[PDB]
Amino acid sequence: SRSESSIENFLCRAACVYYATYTNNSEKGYAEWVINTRQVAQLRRKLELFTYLRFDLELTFVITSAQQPSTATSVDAPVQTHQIMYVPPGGPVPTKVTDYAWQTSTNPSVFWTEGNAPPRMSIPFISIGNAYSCFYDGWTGVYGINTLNNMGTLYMRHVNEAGQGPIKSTVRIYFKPKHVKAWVPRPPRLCQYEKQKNVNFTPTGVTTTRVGITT
Amino acid sequence: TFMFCGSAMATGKFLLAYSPPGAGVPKNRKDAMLGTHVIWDVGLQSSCVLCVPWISQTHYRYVVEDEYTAAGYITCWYQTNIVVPADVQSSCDILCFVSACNDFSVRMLKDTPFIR
Amino acid sequence: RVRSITLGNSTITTQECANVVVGYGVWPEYLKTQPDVATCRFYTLESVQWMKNSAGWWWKLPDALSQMGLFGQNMQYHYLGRTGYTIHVQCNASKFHQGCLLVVCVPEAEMGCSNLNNTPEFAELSGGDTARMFTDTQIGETNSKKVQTAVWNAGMGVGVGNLTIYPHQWINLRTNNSATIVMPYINSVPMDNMFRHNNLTLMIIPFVPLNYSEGSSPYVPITVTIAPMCAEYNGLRLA
Amino acid sequence: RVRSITLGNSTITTQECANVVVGYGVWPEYLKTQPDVATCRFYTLESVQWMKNSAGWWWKLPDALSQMGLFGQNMQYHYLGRTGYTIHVQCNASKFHQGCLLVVCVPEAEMGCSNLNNTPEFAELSGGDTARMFTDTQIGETNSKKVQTAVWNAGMGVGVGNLTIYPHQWINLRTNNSATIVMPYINSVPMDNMFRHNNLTLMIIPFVPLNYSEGSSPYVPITVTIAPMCAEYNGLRLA
Repeated sequence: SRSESSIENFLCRAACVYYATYTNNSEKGYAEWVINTRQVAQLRRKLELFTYLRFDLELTFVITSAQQPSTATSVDAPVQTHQIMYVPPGGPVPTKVTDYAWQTSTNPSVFWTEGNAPPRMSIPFISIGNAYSCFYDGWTGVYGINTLNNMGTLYMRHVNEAGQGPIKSTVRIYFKPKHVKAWVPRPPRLCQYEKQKNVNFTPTGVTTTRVGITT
Repeated sequence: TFMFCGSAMATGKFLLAYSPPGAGVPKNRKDAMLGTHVIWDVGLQSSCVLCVPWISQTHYRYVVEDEYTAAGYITCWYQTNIVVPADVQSSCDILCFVSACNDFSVRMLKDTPFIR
Repeated sequence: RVRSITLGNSTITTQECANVVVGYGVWPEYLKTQPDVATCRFYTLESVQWMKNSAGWWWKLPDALSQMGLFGQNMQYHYLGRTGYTIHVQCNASKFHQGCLLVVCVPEAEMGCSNLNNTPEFAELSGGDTARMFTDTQIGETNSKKVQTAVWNAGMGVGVGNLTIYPHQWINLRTNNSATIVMPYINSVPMDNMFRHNNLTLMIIPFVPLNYSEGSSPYVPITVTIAPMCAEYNGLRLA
Repeated sequence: RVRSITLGNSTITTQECANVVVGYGVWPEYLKTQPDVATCRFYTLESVQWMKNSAGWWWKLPDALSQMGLFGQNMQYHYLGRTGYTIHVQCNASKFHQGCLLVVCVPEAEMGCSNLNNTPEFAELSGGDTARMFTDTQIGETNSKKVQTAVWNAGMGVGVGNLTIYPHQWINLRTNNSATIVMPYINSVPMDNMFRHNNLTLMIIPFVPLNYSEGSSPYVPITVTIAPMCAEYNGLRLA
């Protein structure tokens, strides 16, 4: 039963990659995440077993809210609706809760209200190249960036206006590669990751040590 | 023809480069390699044979003697050092042999300049 | 038996029964715009001297042949190109010398920097025809833009003993002295700019250090010969 | 009708019904060692300005294309070579301009010197891409190494009206404005060194001077376009 060691069964697992909070009375109460696979070390190491990858994206959002302190004699906030906007690479990006970018028709968005099943959206392989690259030995100049790996950005905000009390919401983004194809195996990462942007490392031993060659 | 006459345990590489007439002689191993050349490994072969091409001013026959004319050169360079085991002499010698290879011909018999 | 191979105006000799490692089971082929066949020749780089304290050498591929004849000329002429390679590595050693070499070609060998916040500069990442040497010590962090050249991490933060996953050949002096690796074109795009991206990195790392008795030659030359295969570039004319 | 001719990465336009003069009834062909087809392209030299006082212009062939792309590159690279030519001469004039030109290609146009005891220097015999001009006056003998450029002798001590024996075409502004001469390879040897011997000399001599009324353009540009044909050089490899 070698089926569980296939590329699909190895990489097609949902994982929480990003976590953020946003309140509804700040003008800045919006969460953003540039989609990248280097956020989580465990997922980064599993993807870096290969050089070139091609996969689809399935995103599931777990949004929960919590009541913040207020002075109102009575608070009776209705059900909250949230907007999750996906900005494709090169699309307009918001800087405030009230911004035109939130209404761009070419920026697909999901409107979801609390109490239902969590929202879910899928993004396909959107690179002008033929595959994503986990390693790039060259310059774009910055070494090893390869801007052909841009996957877009996600934005989240409250749709409802603020009522008689603030509401703070937290969003958990779940990331799942689908229909994955991998090329050019590479040695597993041995040194601890130091920076999210580069492969920099501090030299470490090859393995754990024993007392002598004869144990 | 070049014959390596070192010990059977000596190893090394030589770059034999041919410069066509007009082109200058190489000044470095790199320049020699960028031109027409053969890498000669004495550890694998004891002899190397090169047949330099005719290449003349569409003259078919050319003068035996010459005057400040494009000549064409053959040169040899150390690709690697001579690797030798213990108790084996590193200093060796090479012998060169010459002969006519392709359709050689002569014309207009004359007196040899070597006699008084 | 000795086999002589001539490519263009260059010729080299190899042991007839030498084993060739094909990179990933794929031979270099043409893109299924403008090819060049005068580049199809052997480029013998400068030989390096394997010593007792040698840690290793590496050469970035496109860059190593950037100052060699028409291939370099084509590199500055055309903006885009793609090519495979055939790499010959040969050692000249006697039967009184001992040592083991790993000859591996790493695709997209992105290397780290000694300073964790910066990235290595081009000069430290590649020396063109000149070889870059690994170090058996750890480069200090004070250094700002040098490659972390500790051999046991191979400059990539991985176990050096795991480099065998990449197309490779072992050179055990008591058994063999030459290696031949045929590397196809590997990229995420059909064609790329050869001056800003090094597709391949050839590495030679001594796993067993060179040893010899007094009197023997205190060095073993290593010769690298690279022949571009199925090279082709972008067109420059109208439609 | 207009016919467009493209050679390599260059294209020119000619009147469809233009008459081509083949040199001696023989088209350029290959020697019955190494050919080059990237040289097969049009080389448009700098245009010259035909004026009222113009005496004539000439260009030595191999030399004129000595600083043009691969053809010049091949000239310094290879020691020996041979080639034919196709020469296009075009004038841009209106119907209000009058004049007659002789366009002749002279094989082995050896030229005399103003000083009877010396020979002309290379600079005076050829200007490369730049044109050399004839003179309606006689160059003084005091001059030591200049060409005797009196037009009526054509610098060869012959009657200029007898130049029609060489492959030629007349350009009468009232009738035609272009000339096309196809010149084969002509030499006493199958191949020759291109830097020390000018096989061909193209001459343009106004037999009837350019004339026009006030208001018209005081010049008529003459454009020379040369396309080497069936070029081949000596090999550079072993046997």
